[PDB]
Amino acid sequence: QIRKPLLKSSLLDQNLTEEEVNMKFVQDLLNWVDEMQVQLDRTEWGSDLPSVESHLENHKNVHRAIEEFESSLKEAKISEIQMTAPLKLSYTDKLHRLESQYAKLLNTSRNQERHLDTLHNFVTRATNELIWLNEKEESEVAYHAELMRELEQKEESIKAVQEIAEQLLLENHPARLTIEAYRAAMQTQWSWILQLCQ
Repeated sequence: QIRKPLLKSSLLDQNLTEEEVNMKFVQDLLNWVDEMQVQLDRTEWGSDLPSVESHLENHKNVHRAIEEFESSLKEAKISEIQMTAPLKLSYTDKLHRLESQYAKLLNTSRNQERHLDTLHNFVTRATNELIWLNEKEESEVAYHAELMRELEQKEESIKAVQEIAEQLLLENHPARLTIEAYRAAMQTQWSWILQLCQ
């Protein structure tokens, strides 16, 4: 799902001058950063646990690639020294644009990484609660006493997932939709389970 930035070496048996390759190089790098920013803008969060895992993992690899991309940024940086008039002015320009563009993703990649993270935690947690709740349908429904005691404990722990969602929403999580979805589903089922025992 992602390409390696091109290796200077790959341009040898092409004949052009040291500087001439530097120019292609910095350009391919610029291109890399562009196409990586689109993919990223395009990013999806997922609306259930499996899909969240999936986007999360997918994004692991995207982020990793963005981080290793630094070696090539450094090569571009140090290449300016090899540059000369006439091509130098053009090169510095591209390098500086690259430096800046690259900073933007990788600042974007990081946010997206932390967002996927919090999302994954939250969805795990609401899922598990919802599982508990759903199988308590059984169970209750099919003591006394120790039951209404159990419910009192789950509240603390439910009451808690709720405070997470509240928080993540207040923070305006990009996956605000799916978070609210889990939050309300959980609170709905809880509310009903309670209403069974009364």
